Amino acid sequence: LVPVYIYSPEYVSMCDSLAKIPKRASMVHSLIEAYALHKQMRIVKPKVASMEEMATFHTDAYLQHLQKVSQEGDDDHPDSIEYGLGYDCPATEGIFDYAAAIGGATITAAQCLIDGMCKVAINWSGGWHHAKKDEASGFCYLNDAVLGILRLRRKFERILYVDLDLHHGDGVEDAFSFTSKVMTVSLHKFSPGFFPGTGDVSDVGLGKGRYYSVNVPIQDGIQDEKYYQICESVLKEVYQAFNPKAVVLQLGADTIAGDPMCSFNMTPVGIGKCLKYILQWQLATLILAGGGYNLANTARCWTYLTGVILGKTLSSEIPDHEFFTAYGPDYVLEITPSCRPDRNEPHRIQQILNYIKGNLKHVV
Ligand SMILES: CN(C)c1ccc(C(=O)NCCCCCCC(=O)NO)cc1
Ligand SMILES: [K+]
Ligand SMILES: [K+]
Ligand SMILES: [Zn+2]
Repeated sequence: LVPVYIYSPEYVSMCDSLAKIPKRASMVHSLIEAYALHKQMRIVKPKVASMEEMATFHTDAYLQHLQKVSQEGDDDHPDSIEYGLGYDCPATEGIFDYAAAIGGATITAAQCLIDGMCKVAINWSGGWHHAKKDEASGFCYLNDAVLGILRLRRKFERILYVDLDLHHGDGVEDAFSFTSKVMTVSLHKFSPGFFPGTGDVSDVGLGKGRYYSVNVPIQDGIQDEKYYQICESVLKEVYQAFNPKAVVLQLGADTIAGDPMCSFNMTPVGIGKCLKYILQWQLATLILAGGGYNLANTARCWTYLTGVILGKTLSSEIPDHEFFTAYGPDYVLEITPSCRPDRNEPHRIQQILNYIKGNLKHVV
């Protein structure tokens, strides 16, 4: 029926106290609210994830250590480095409750999908795709995307994970790399020295999960038209070969022109065409956020995509609201691609697609 929107004022406040995206959650919700899109959705308060729900993926030793160091924010504990806590993922005070709130919000969205409350459920504070079962990684302490998929596996027999973040969704792919019940598809920048360094087209999963991982390595400067051509080509073949019953879609906005990552050169319109293509499958769909470090452009992107989900065309002027002064110098919703080259050679892209086409022939 109506798409579910995972939201509460306390959840956004909890998300807002995050070292890496300060006030991002407030800016996203407040722009969505300023366009009145929340009136067209079913607002659902997130439950926080129990220990047993987090342990569907993460080990008990990791969870208990995260819980301990989160007490005083002790970031000198001797075992922290063994769990990936330190540089990118400091053991700050309250980090465990913060991670459990976000994980629980993604689980809540998945539970809404199982219960038939909706066919699209949105958590614009989720998508933390780097965390492994026993190790934090790339600013991710818990892998809410994995937790969401595992919740959807209570009902759905084949789940398609699509990861459109700038970065390779290595934590999700690693979680499911030995199984054929969950297919992972990631489009991402892949370049020697670019985080996390995995996800070449030759990485196709392991064992019984061989060919149930799809990786599309892409180079700097890609724009909307070519990105959609790649994405539609891959998802068309994946949908035919895999026949998913549900979809989890990670829509990190660090691909968008103006992001400090300064890598891809996308606008939300291009990401929106990929989203529209997945939406016409009419499957249960769990929508997650991800990266995005130009805060106004990130709000622009996820608001526009919320309008796409609702089939609404939005006014170009950013409406008057709390963060209006952040949308300069132009104060419009549309984003202009930067003037810099697309480094993607058409023949390399086509060779990549041919490989994936061959890998997918093996798919059942
Ligand atoms: C301005 N400054 C001090 C830095 C800016 C960026 C990074 C970085 O990319 N580090 C590598 C870890 C990247 C994690 C990416 C998170 C993400 O968006 N995943 O999808 C480091 C320092
Ligand atoms: K990705
Ligand atoms: K897999
Ligand atoms: Zn990213």
